[PDB]
Amino acid sequence: FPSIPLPINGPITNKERSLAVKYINFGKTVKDGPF
Amino acid sequence: ELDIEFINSLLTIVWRFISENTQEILEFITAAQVANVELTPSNIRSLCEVLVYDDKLEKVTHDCYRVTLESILQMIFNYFKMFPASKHDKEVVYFDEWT
Amino acid sequence: SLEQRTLNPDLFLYKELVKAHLGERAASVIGMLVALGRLSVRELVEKIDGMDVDSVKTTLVSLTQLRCVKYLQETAISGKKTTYYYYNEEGIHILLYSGLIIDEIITQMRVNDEEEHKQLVAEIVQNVISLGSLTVEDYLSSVTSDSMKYTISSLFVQLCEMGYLIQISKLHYTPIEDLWQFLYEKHYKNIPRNSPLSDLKKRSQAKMNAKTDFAKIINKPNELSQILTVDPKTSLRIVKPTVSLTINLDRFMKGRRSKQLINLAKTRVGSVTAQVYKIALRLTEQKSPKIRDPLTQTGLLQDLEEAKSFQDEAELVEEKTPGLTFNAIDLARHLPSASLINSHLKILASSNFPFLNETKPGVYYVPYSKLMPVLKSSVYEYVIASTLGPSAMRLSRCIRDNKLVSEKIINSTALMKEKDIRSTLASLIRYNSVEIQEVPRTADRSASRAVFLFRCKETHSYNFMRQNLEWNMANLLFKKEKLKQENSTLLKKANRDDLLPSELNQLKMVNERELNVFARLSRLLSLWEVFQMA
Repeated sequence: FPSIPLPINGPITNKERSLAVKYINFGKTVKDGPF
Repeated sequence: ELDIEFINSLLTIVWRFISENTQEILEFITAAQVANVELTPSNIRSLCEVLVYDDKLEKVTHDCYRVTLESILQMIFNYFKMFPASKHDKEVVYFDEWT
Repeated sequence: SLEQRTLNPDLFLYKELVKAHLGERAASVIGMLVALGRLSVRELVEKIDGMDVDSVKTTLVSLTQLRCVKYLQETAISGKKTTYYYYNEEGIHILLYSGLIIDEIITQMRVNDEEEHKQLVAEIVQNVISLGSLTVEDYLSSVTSDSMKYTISSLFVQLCEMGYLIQISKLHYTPIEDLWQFLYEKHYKNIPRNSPLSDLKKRSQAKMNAKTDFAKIINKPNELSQILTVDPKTSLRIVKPTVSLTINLDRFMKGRRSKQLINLAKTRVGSVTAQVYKIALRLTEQKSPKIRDPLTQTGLLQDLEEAKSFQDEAELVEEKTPGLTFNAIDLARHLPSASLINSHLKILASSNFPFLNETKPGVYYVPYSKLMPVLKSSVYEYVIASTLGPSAMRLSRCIRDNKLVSEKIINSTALMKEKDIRSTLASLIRYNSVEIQEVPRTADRSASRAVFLFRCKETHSYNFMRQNLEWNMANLLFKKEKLKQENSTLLKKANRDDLLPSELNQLKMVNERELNVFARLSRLLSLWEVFQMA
């Protein structure tokens, strides 16, 4: 419904695809840990 | 000079002249049988400031002119080859709708 | 989603970070301190409701360990000792930059290749600060008794002496202003009565003593002379095992600043000199001028005779620092040809962008104080050309150099038609790159009998950008947690096993789309962090 997107709309590259796996296990240590 | 368009036809030729690398411009515009009737140093300085605002060239030493290598972008700061999906994608980022 | 787009400052960013990956009970209390400023426990429980007084302290120790708040103790003459609790703004930035540190260890420690601590050195950052604080005895007492621990224990003095592993103390856990008061009162009680001459200068006599004390006490944790133990047996050098240490953001943010600068070079030069510039940029990273400027945070920044002194000495420090002025001779041995070291550096001074532009002849160094303002002016004008029309890129530069532009000279300086600029200028008042100046030619400032003048106003344009991006960060973070709410009964089944053949499809399409969220956020967060160089 709103126009004018930001120009950062790209398929994820393997240079940062492993970088995104480092987030999902990071909170898994914290939430499934003590707190 | 003239209020109707086709200034950009004059604009695109001089950008090619500096890319290979203000007095030099006057004879180059007089060549190539361009459709102009009145050349003057004032208009060439006026024509050049738009390319400064478009960053197509660089102004150095108050009279020399270099290129900012926009031609390699003309061919993150990489605004082409960035296609948005925009179809069936709800998690897209928009610049409006916060004002 | 008009509910969300309206009522949200940076508090909607700060509340959701601990709502993302932590227990729920701490997202309520972190919103209270940001909204109210500062408060102790004795008035905290009156503000919240649903948390017991010790259950506050049970909750408060969670973000205490993760260094997400910062305390202050002040006692009264009549009353007891009162522990005022503030918020930590950089300890929560660790949770923001959490994955990016793992890609910083690899891209800066390139001496090793195909090592058997690749999985391990990616885990040490997940070990050092996901536990909160960290000491040496925590990881050696793990399930591996030795497993060549002495190789691993000697691996971290390589990883600590490069920086960003500064021993924590009260200085890291207390804020910047509540330290400065009682030390300035310490220097002020060092100067008693019986010096009545120039008493306005005698008030500043403690202040000159406070400036040398401030740079001294901030270097005490950065002082690397006591972070090491010279071991005569079974080793050569080792850090002290009784040191509690976490990460330091300072070298990372300077290191993140270093990656930002070279992206301008790849735009402003090709592939040769950008590779030449990349190596010499790395050598000055460990000792660089400070990005946050702790001198200028809170103090005598209101008066210009002091506000000038925060960059008069700081330029002289950056100019007369020995640990960055390279000779441009040692660069050839680091590249995997001193003429080409000089010839490919000659283009760096020739451009009008002041990096490697001013120097003493024979020595070369990159300036900082007159470079980062050009980078902020460069990217946002390109962002205007990126998300909207390039005619505004012409108009943004036209009003930039031409101070106080009129509506007649805008068609004399810039060359476009009349109808198109109305369709381009009017979106820039809405987004505050241009502003309005009015000249009252009639009485009582008549709106019709007045012409309107413009301005760039290089401060208000960037303040609107910051909160525009701080919301867009948390907007994508808002679409993270809500996707985890639905389809939660099989994500619970995806965490009880460590198999319906059609149910597995509804776990991958939700997982591929959230993979795009972290990538766009990494593209977004780099564009926002350019403008924290203040």
